[PDB]
Amino acid sequence: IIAYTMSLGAENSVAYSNNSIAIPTNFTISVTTEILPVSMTKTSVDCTM
Amino acid sequence: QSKRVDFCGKGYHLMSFPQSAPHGVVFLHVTYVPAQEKNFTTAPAICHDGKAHFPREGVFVSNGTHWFVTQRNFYEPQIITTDNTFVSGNCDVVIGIV
Amino acid sequence: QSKRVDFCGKGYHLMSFPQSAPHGVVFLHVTYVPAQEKNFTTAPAICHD
Amino acid sequence: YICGDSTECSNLLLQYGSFCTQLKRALTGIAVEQDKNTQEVFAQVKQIYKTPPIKYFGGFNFSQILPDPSKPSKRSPIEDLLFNKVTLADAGFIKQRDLICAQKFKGLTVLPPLLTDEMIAQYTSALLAGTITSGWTFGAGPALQIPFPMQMAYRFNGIGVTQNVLYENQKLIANQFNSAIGKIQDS
Amino acid sequence: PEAEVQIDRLITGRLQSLQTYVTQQLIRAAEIRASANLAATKMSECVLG
Repeated sequence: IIAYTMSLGAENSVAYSNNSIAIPTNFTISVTTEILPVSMTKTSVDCTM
Repeated sequence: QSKRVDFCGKGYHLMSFPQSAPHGVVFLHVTYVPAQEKNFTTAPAICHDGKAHFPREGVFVSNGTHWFVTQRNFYEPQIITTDNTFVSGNCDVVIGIV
Repeated sequence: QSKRVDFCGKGYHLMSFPQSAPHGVVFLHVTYVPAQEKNFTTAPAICHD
Repeated sequence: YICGDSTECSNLLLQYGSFCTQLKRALTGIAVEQDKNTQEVFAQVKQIYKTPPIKYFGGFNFSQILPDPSKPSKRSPIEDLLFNKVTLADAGFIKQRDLICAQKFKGLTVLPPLLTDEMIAQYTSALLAGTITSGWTFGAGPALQIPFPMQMAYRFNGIGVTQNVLYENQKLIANQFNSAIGKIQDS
Repeated sequence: PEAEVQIDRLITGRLQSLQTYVTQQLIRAAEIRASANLAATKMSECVLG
């Protein structure tokens, strides 16, 4: 078991200049999942029991 | 189709498909992700004969020798015509005009 | 005017009018509902020359 | 908190049993939920973006929102102003007349957050560098560089205003933006 | 036999106090969760687009 300072993310420097633009020539159709709760289990409690 | 960013998945939203789940719902967010980009030399406007030309729907890019109009999210170069561009003002007021 | 589907009523949203209510607000969502459709034969593109 | 911890009072909390564990579970869930809240708000990017070393963006001055490297906190002047206007009362540290944090001796401790102030500042810096150097493109795929006047001309089309309105008044719009950012610190 | 009922009174006081504190912390944590979901939604829709 090791302990470490967490890597916050990858490092990327965007090549900015005042007359350069980046335009994609291809694409990727991506499908992702989103699991999201709707209901929960309905409970009934007897008092005297 | 939602224009809200990252509301319906990461990327440019196209469709979503619900699926039934125990005590919940699962969405399959179909998104459009750009890929394989290239660097292009750009300009805000084109100066033809004193008039300043701006893109109607796209962007002025250059491959180093010739300038083209392409749509913003996909590289598709077209010849700069008056059908692709519109005229506003003159060439003396736009910073970076070529 | 909202492009969000069913956020401002069922249909293509045009206008909404607030109304005061006891402990609440009532919105009168004016939406554009299409009607009387007709079947047509369609094509993705037209080839001329 | 219940018993004086120098006593057999703790031998009667076993008569109630599952109650203290229920609080410890609930407060643990609250703490993990707060860390999840910070993670959902600030970790919107998977890559830490940086501004170019030449901070010229067509006349738009971002020096009051970009991080200041001359200070050890690595925060913007606005962020350095915001942390000074909040009289913070946490005790998320090991260091031990008495202050309000003498309530630790009654069993009430404060856990430190998972993300420190520097990591939240670096997430904010990455978000700012992305939205300056790439527009909205970095949030829906790879970061695509664009000149910032061209970015603002794209953003004028999103509100129904043509591109030539910006380019014929670029110095005016840059001056209005630089004046409006400078009034944020005064406000 | 008398210190037991006196401390049982005190211990039930501290039980009620702790349960009250955790109930208010859960309610405020729900409020902060709603505010943080709104903040993340505003980050994604205002900053990323």
